[PDB]
Amino acid sequence: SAVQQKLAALEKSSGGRLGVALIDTADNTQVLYRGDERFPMCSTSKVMAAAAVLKQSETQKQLLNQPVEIKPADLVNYNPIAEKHVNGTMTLAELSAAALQYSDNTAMNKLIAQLGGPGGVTAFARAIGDETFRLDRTEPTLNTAIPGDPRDTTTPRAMAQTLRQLTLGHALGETQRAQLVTWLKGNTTGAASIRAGLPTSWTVGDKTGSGDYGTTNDIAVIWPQGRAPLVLVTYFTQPQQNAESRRDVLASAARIIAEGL
Repeated sequence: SAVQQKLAALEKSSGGRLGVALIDTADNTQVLYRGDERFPMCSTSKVMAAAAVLKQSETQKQLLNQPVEIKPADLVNYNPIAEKHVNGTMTLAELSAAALQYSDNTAMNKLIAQLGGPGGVTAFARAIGDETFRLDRTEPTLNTAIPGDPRDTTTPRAMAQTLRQLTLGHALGETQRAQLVTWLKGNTTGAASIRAGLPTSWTVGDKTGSGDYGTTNDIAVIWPQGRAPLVLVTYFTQPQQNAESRRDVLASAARIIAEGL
């Protein structure tokens, strides 16, 4: 299609490897570019950890209000919110919000611990039918994004389907789904990524990710005004370990997708 030729040209111009999956929930049509290739998830994995905790809260009704101590030893490389609460507590809801809306890496590690390790995050993916997602490491090493390394990867197709199920489907309870949507809509890190390629009038909930090898990711649910929502995953990684981030590639991919709907 025209869209796949334009995405291929964008990729060629960028020097890296681009993966895109779009689901249009109007007709359940999909647009895929490198849709079944593995990409390092980096912080887009935080969505799965937060959603796993939300699933636990369907049975443990008070779980999100549980205080969790933030100790100095818990801090890792990027902790914008947890830093503000060292030697204090944050609830699991506050940790989930921090992980999602500020990409806080300490918060992610606390979510992983609550789930019993990375295997507990992966288990949740399997339980909702995602056989592709794998979380192997904690923060910050899950962002190494080494070419060929299957650790901490998923595919665009799988992540788009999972994000659809978590936000627009019923993999979570009604209260939990609404909370996840609220959290994604309040993301603060996405302005230069998918959102920048879309009409300003559309409502977006997203989670970005970034890592080594210039890995630059964003996953989004998109609510256009007067039109069924869309799920869009954009993954991008580069051949040089120290490559700079390329959020503009994600914005451009979103813009190409948005032409034609």
